[PDB]
Amino acid sequence: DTICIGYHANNSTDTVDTVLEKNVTVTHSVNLLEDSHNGKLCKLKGIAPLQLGKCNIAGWLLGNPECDLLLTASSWSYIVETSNSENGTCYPGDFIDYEELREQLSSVSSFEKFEIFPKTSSWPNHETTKGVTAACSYAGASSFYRNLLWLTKKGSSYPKLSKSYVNNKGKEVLVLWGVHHPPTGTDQQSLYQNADAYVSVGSSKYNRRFTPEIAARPKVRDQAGRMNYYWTLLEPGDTITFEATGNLIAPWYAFALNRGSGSGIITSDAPVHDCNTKCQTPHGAINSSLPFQNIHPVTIGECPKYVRSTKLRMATGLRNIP
Amino acid sequence: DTICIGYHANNSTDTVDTVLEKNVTVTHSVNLLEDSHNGKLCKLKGIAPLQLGKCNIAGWLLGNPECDLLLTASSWSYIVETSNSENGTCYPGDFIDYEELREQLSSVSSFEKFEIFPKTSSWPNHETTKGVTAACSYAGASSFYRNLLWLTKKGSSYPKLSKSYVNNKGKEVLVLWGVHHPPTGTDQQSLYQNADAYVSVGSSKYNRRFTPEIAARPKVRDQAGRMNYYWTLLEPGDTITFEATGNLIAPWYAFALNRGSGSGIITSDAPVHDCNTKCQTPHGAINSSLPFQNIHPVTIGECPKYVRSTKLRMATGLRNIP
Amino acid sequence: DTICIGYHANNSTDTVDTVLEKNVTVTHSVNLLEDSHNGKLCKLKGIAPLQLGKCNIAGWLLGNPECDLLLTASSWSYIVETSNSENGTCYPGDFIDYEELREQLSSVSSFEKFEIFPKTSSWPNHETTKGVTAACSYAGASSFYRNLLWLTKKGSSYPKLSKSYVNNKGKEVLVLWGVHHPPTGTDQQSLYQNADAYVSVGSSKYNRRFTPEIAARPKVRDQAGRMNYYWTLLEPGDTITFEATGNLIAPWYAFALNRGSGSGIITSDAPVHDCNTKCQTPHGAINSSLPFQNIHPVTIGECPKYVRSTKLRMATGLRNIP
Amino acid sequence: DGQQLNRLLLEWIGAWDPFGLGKDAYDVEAEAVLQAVYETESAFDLAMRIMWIYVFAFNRPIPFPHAQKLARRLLELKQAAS
Amino acid sequence: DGQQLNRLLLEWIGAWDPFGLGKDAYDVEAEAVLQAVYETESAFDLAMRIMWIYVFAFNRPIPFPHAQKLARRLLELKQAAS
Amino acid sequence: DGQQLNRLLLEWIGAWDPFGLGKDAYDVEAEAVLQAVYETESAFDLAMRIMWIYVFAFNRPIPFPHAQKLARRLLELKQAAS
Amino acid sequence: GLFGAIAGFIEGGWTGMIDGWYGYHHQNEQGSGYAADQKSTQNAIDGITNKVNSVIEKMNTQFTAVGKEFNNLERRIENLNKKVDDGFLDIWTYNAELLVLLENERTLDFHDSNVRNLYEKVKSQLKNNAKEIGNGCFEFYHKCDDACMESVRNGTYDYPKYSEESKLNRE
Amino acid sequence: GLFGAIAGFIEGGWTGMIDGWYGYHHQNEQGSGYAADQKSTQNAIDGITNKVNSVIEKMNTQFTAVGKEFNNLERRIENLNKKVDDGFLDIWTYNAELLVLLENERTLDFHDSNVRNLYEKVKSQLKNNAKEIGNGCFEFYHKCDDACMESVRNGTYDYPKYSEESKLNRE
Amino acid sequence: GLFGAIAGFIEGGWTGMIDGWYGYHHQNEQGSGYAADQKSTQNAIDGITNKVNSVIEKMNTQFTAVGKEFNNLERRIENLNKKVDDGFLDIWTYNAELLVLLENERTLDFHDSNVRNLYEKVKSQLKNNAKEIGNGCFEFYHKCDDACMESVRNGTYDYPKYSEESKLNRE
Ligand SMILES: *[C@@H]1O[C@H](CO)[C@@H](O[C@@H]2O[C@H](CO)[C@@H](O[C@@H]3O[C@H](CO)[C@@H](O)[C@H](O[C@H]4O[C@H](CO)[C@@H](O)[C@H](O)[C@@H]4O)[C@@H]3O)[C@H](O)[C@H]2NC(C)=O)[C@H](O)[C@H]1NC(C)=O
Ligand SMILES: *[C@@H]1O[C@H](CO)[C@@H](O[C@@H]2O[C@H](CO)[C@@H](O[C@@H]3O[C@H](CO)[C@@H](O)[C@H](O[C@H]4O[C@H](CO)[C@@H](O)[C@H](O)[C@@H]4O)[C@@H]3O)[C@H](O)[C@H]2NC(C)=O)[C@H](O)[C@H]1NC(C)=O
Ligand SMILES: *[C@@H]1O[C@H](CO)[C@@H](O[C@@H]2O[C@H](CO)[C@@H](O[C@@H]3O[C@H](CO)[C@@H](O)[C@H](O[C@H]4O[C@H](CO)[C@@H](O)[C@H](O)[C@@H]4O)[C@@H]3O)[C@H](O)[C@H]2NC(C)=O)[C@H](O)[C@H]1NC(C)=O
Ligand SMILES: *[C@@H]1O[C@H](CO)[C@@H](O)[C@H](O)[C@H]1NC(C)=O
Ligand SMILES: *[C@@H]1O[C@H](CO)[C@@H](O)[C@H](O)[C@H]1NC(C)=O
Ligand SMILES: *[C@@H]1O[C@H](CO)[C@@H](O)[C@H](O)[C@H]1NC(C)=O
Repeated sequence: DTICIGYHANNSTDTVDTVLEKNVTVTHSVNLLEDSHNGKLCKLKGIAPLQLGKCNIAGWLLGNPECDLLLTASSWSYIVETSNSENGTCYPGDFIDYEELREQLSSVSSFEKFEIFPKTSSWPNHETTKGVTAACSYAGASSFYRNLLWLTKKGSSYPKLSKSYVNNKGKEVLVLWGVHHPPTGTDQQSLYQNADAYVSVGSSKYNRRFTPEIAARPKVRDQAGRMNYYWTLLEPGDTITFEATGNLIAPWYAFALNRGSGSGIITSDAPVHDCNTKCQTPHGAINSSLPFQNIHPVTIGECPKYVRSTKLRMATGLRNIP
Repeated sequence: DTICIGYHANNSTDTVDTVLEKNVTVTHSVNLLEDSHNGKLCKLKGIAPLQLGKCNIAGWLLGNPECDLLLTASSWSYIVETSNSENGTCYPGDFIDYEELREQLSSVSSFEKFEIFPKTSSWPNHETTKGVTAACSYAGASSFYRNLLWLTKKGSSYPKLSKSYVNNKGKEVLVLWGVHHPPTGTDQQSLYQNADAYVSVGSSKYNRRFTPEIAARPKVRDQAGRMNYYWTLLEPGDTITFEATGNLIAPWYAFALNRGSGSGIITSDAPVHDCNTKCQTPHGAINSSLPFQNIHPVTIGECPKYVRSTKLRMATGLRNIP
Repeated sequence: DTICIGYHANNSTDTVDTVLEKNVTVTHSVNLLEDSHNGKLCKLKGIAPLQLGKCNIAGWLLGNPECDLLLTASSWSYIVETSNSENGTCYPGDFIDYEELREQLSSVSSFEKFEIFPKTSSWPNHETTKGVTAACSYAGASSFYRNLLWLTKKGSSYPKLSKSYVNNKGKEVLVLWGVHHPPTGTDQQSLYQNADAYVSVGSSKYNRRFTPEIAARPKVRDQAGRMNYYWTLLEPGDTITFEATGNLIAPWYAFALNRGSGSGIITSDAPVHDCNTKCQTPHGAINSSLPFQNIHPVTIGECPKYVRSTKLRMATGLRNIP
Repeated sequence: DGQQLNRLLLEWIGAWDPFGLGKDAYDVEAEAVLQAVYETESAFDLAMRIMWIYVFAFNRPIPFPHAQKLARRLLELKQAAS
Repeated sequence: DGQQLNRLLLEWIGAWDPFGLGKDAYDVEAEAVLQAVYETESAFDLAMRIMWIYVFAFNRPIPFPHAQKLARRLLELKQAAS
Repeated sequence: DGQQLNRLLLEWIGAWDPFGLGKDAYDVEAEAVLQAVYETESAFDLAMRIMWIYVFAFNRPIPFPHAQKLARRLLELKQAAS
Repeated sequence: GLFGAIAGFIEGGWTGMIDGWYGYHHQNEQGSGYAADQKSTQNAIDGITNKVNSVIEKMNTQFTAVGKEFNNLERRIENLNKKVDDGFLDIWTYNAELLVLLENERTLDFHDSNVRNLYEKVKSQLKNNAKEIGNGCFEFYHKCDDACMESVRNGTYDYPKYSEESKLNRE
Repeated sequence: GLFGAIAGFIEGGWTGMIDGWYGYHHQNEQGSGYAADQKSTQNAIDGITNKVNSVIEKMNTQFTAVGKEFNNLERRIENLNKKVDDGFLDIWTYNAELLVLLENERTLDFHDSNVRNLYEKVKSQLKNNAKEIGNGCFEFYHKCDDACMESVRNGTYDYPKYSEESKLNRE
Repeated sequence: GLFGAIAGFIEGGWTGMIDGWYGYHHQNEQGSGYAADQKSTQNAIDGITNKVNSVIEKMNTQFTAVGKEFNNLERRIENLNKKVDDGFLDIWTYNAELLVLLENERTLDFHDSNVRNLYEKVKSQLKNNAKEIGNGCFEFYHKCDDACMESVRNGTYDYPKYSEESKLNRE
């Protein structure tokens, strides 16, 4: 009679690497590396992302006429730019501190747009209707940004304007405006009458004065002129004051911002779909409890640690020897 | 007769974690994680810290009248701001490159303040005594910064001034000054007479020209005007030259800086006490030779590595089995 | 009769450290830490480095007259500054965004210099020959940068100039220019005639307007005046337009840039030699397949990981017991 | 059929409730256990899958024998309907 | 009493001077050893505390038997006054 | 002499070609093997050097016995000329 | 490999023993069969699960991390940013691949240890009442029916009882 | 647990042996008592102290590290800064908690090893002059007074001397 | 030290055995000599090479990394940069010095294990056909010429053949 000691083996083909040998077959193991995704863009916390499409952040917030789909947008879980987000500033010029603005936005989860200076009642002494350009066509007509108002001379005069806004929305307000720089002195006169015009803007934190830089530059979208775009976050209770004797592209709509965490801007050409996920990447969503992923370093939500590895399988059972 | 092999056990209750099991009782162990502090702010190298109290760095260096306790300060081991360090610039305006200045200061261990341009003898053609404001009251009277001198028109004229300083102190000198921007043209005239005034400042490294930006802004501390504050580090042997036809708030006292390492600015509401330590954090000092601490990531001196852990006990003895 | 089991020993003196004991003698081991270098600066991919010698990057690109050896330079594997690279801007002033420019250059492996605005034919209405200074002497004569052209008044007039360049080189072009700031109004008149002069420069991306800041500053290299230097990368197909009524130091030569990776600027006083290496550091080259090195944290090419260690020897054989 | 067997197996997995979270807190983990069930006939392999499933989701080790008990009921039930 | 016993035990700990630093270089470590002394009666536990005390402070391993010798003198002395 | 012995030993090392890279791809590693050859008389020590030489250069483990075969030829040859 | 048992003196596993990691094969007059050791297996599993949880829980699930944008004059900060990202990534990749490698060695060795200790557990219980073949097998010098077997698995085998009987047959 | 000795074939420790980590319990006609093995203990300690010093000394005491401030237009650099700080912290926390965990396993196993080697050290010295009970105990087949005991602890026990005497009693 | 063999029950190495890491010393009537065990050695080497490759290949050769320059108003970013560099360096230095330390322990223990397993490999083959001296030596109870030796090294030693012959001499 006899008794023997022994250990389990099975038909398992799982292999793992160890420090002394590679490609070792074991009886059980666990994969620690998620390497699969669903190729779509999904909701998070059940909120759909904002797909900007052909517009970019600048084009969105100014209301480039090419961006009318975005006019109704108010909450999103994150923001998606694509390879074709080319509609931004349609009138050529610099958008000042643009990268910082995007950063601010990476932590805004929703907002309420509102009419800061109603076109019809705020500007009784200035022209509000000739401020369109072939540079911002829409339906083949000269048109303009939906969130800004281009003021020009009435008859043959541009009197000094002074307009202030007090923030009673209970949260930060994003205010955008522009400063126009005609290419010639005679053009300056045609639009604003005054050669020595300036724009001054002030609140508790922002305080800047701008003057027109008139000069010939190469034409961009047919325009030898330029327009600069500026923005500020008006703190609760704060006031913003605009003063100008010309060249001001005044705010029309502004944005009361709701802050969140875990929001962000991603760039992806993957289709948005109605699925829901806890972790989103630019290639597609991940539905995983694995500690690691090698899908993408950019993630929104709660995700596995990104690593370059192609394989992380930890043996749990023993060397498999049938 | 018999002989047995065995191992020590005792009444030790110390437990440690291992990779195969948690809460294992062992016969001896060492804690590697300091998690206790003395709740006070102490000296380092026997030098007491500088407690700024209600002032902040800006308020200190300009000599906000609310900061007179700091007037006598010259060496410190580190600098302490509190939750109430609100006395900074009492005349509203921007302090230019303020965060950088704080960074410079984080490596200054001591200084000698001195009278760069003596009020009584440097400015024979200008008014030095009307440059006070209700914005910087002190004892209910209009007053002003102790380290700056507000020059104004004498009778009805502000002649062009030109004043230079040569650095013979053998070390870097911190020079501060301001540029004033009245809210109206008529106010400009009242103070400085000249509508077209400017301020120009130059040394080997710094070179800037400023002109007044006159405009209405919301009132801050009763003031619709603004004042900008500037600073520079004047290198050894270098000269600084001020030129102005108005609007200059001239240096009065400046600072010859002694550099050290291991200094810093911390923010803490913990009481300063007369104890001495090798390692200071914003919660209190640590007197430890342990390699780790979980007390605070901000430290001055020589400290254990901060980690988020609540427990790091390394077994030294064996599994305890009585 | 008898049979015994045993293990190898030899006369090896190699020691290694283990976690339980130090200085353990083993029968075989491998060093993982390269700690030796050849003390010379070498070629990479067979391309010699650019040794700037007494000039620095600024001095090189402007063509400080002290830098004529560099005039013929066109490709390099990396760039070497020494402890004596002091010849930069010989006319005192600020080189704007200089650190960024160096960064751009850290990824340029070669270039073709060319005559953007030929001195002899581009400027028929302006003086090109009186623009020399004792501040940039060369052979004891007033001289000037080789890559820039100092324009001045012809007879007693400086008419408005307007000059544009279109980029047809198929790659980025580095364009440099300057803006001059005389110390006095009368000096301004002597050189440029016009008191109210300006310089305006524009392309698709760069757009700036400069005006002269006339004021007395301490003399530097005999000069109370100042000159500012500017640069831009003109993208393919883009145009750059200069306009001025004075004070412009115009581009003469510019650089079509060839990008590479793995290039860089190092500072070293080690002699350049004709050897070839795969890994270069500021102390000397490393010819190694070891994973680590403790020679220097700055490296060009493919290098071992820098670590502070003095010893990393991994035992391979066993404890040596003869 | 599976439609009914699937609904029951899922109800049970939730009801197991190893962490006192309520039957509805384990819906994700339950599907993973169901899936794993159709992939084997050995109570031991399955007992191993479950414990792993729940350790990733919850960072908490389930007693082996407790897990082992659940697996036995499920494979008995799989065979009982098949 | 402790006042006198405390002063002597401290003088000695400094005098032990394992690293040739002078008796006054070990004042911090000496208090830690004194404290540890009143916490035990086993020479072995105490020998272990000391070595640890000195390893953290100085990053240097004291020979076990050398440490063990110091502990024996101190516990003999603690009992001798108590 | 070495001049001729050096050229031959080097030709061979390249020809060994453990990774199918051509004889000329191993010039650096071959010198390292040549150097190592003049430093020992034990085939085993040398077999160890080679394998290490090639593992650093190529991140690939050479079969021990294959390496061991090369070393035997080289030490036989070193002695044969000396 | 460290303890000489798995793929050592016990050359192979039992594709046939499906209820546990370690166990017994018994042959007497009354019949054969396979039996896993719950205690050995139960201990190994609590152990391995804990090894794995410690590894997973130490890993911060990664919360939102997205790119930053920089303008064409922010090339230095842009590179600093990239240096940060890549450096942390070299590290997490390195610790992770290396950790798994090292831990896999330890896990497998852990199993070798469990088996060996089980063999020697049995060996010390039986003593001279059996001989060691040397392949994880013991031959009895007495009849050991299924009742006797059970005592052996669950640890309570009685040596004195059979020491006499076994002493006769053996010599 | 790896070597089967601590909490294995020697089921329990001796709350009674206070002068060392490993040792002996002896019973003869002349009296009992407990005795620690200095060499075994001395070796284990130099070992563990070194394990601990290597861990501590590798740790740069942290010299001054304080926050930076950034303005409301330096939000990107501000976040870059925070990303740096937290990332290094995830890492130092992770290496540290994990290192201690792994090292604790090794330390305890180190002790198991020391004990086992001590048992088998004694076992190989005595041989057939005693039998193994199987619980860290040996029974002598001859009278071993306290003099004999000492030889055993300090390694110099003489087998031939008692091999005859022991041979008679045993059979 | 863990397995008790190297610098343990086999007190010393053989400066004389130059063809391998582990092996045999044999003495019979027909002559002595030293013989390395290729299989034991071959296995240890593939193992150690792999341990070393995994360590090296995990290490990104360092591609171009050069300093950045910052102006006298970029002191914060300058310090951020330096904080990044030094932090990664503390880490790579720390992992590296510590990794080698830990791995060296494991490598040496690996060798101890290989030797012990070799001893016990032989021990289980011979059984009572020889006695254990206790110093890595076995004494035969029968004549074992060089032919017999070879069978032992390469694993095929025949016990039954000599079991009778050995049984007579031994008793
Ligand atoms: C929204 O984004 C879309 C693209 O994503 C953008 O559409 C583009 O409009 C521009 C601007 O007019 C088009 O550019 C022109 O293309 C034609 C033919 O291809 C050229 O002839 C034009 O250049 C001529 O004139 C230039 C100026 O003087 C000269 O420099 C040049 O040499 C030529 O003479 C000009 O390049 C562009 O083709 C479209 N693209 C598409 C695909 O529609 C649209 O403008 C954006 N809308 C807004 C309002 O933001
Ligand atoms: C040193 O710091 C202290 C605080 O730490 C600071 O004390 C503050 O002084 C200010 C400035 O005058 C006080 O603010 C006022 O509070 C009263 C009543 O609470 C308000 O009526 C005032 O606002 C009126 O006027 C404003 C301007 O037109 C209007 O906008 C507003 O709607 C009101 O009509 C004003 O807010 C503040 O209360 C104190 N705080 C304390 C606790 O003392 C002191 O000024 C600093 N000193 C210096 C010189 O740096
Ligand atoms: C190329 O780089 C070299 C150095 O690497 C540089 O050479 C330097 O030229 C300067 C500028 O003229 C020299 O500086 C002078 O030195 C003399 C005597 O040492 C001083 O008298 C001069 O200062 C006087 O005038 C100053 C201005 O008013 C006063 O402030 C001062 O107090 C004195 O009165 C002045 O400092 C310098 O010595 C040399 N160095 C060497 C070693 O050659 C050269 O200029 C660079 N060339 C170019 C064109 O880039
Ligand atoms: C692992 O070995 C298997 C066969 O057992 C083979 O299919 C596979 O390609 C091997 N992998 C590597 C990379 O060695
Ligand atoms: C460790 O077990 C002890 C009792 O032995 C208990 O007091 C303590 O709460 C346990 N800790 C944990 C978190 O398991
Ligand atoms: C290692 O010991 C050797 C002598 O065996 C000695 O030369 C060397 O200095 C020792 N190193 C250290 C730092 O202990």
